[PDB]
Amino acid sequence: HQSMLNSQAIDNLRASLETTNQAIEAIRQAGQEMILAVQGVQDYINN
Amino acid sequence: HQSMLNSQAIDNLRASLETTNQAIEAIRQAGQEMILAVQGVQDYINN
Amino acid sequence: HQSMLNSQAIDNLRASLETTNQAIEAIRQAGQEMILAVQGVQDYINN
Amino acid sequence: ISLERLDVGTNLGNAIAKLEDAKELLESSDQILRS
Amino acid sequence: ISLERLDVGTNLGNAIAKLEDAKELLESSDQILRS
Amino acid sequence: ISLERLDVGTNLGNAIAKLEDAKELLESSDQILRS
Ligand SMILES: [Ca+2]
Ligand SMILES: [Ca+2]
Ligand SMILES: [Ca+2]
Repeated sequence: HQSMLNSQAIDNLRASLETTNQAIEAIRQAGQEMILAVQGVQDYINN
Repeated sequence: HQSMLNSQAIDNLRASLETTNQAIEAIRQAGQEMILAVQGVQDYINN
Repeated sequence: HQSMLNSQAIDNLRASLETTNQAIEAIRQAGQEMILAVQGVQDYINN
Repeated sequence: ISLERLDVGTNLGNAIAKLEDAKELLESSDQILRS
Repeated sequence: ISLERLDVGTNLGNAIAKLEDAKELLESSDQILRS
Repeated sequence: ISLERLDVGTNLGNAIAKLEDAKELLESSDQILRS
């Protein structure tokens, strides 16, 4: 019994962490797009 | 014994992951504020 | 047996979460550097 | 006549969309954790 | 006379505060993991 | 003669490097999860 519940809870955590890692990747990509926007402001100013 | 220790360790991981998810949300909100700052620089330049 | 497999899987999750937390810290530091870049654009405009 | 205008709205809009995608994934993770 | 000045310091300051909030939450998560 | 130019390339380059460091750490985390 407790080892079965613990397996189930481990599966739960693994699914959550996989999902969390996808959230992080989305924020990382948002950051790349923000860097491109600031580069675009700099280029407009230097022209 | 080992199943009790494993339950305790699962509780530990769950608490950590919940906390990690709140950290991520704070960074996501920082990103929204950075987007607003870059929009404010663009508006100032177009005026 | 199942309690040993569950211990091993907990070790796996812990290693992943520790790694995930380092990824988050890197994104947090990227955000600090982006804030400094936007501050630099503002200072250049006010001069 | 179109005047020259600063428009970084594409990159900012892509960032806004990605931060919304992250919010939905965090909500899914937190759903899983509560359950 | 006040001259017009670019000031996005509110939004940048809000971002700085949120990134500090994230640092404290990451430290709490890492505390929990070490224990 | 050097003309005055806006250059926030240091901070933007540091951000780009940190986001690459994050990508490698996420890949390592996802490696561990798949295994
Ligand atoms: Ca979407
Ligand atoms: Ca605070
Ligand atoms: Ca590197």
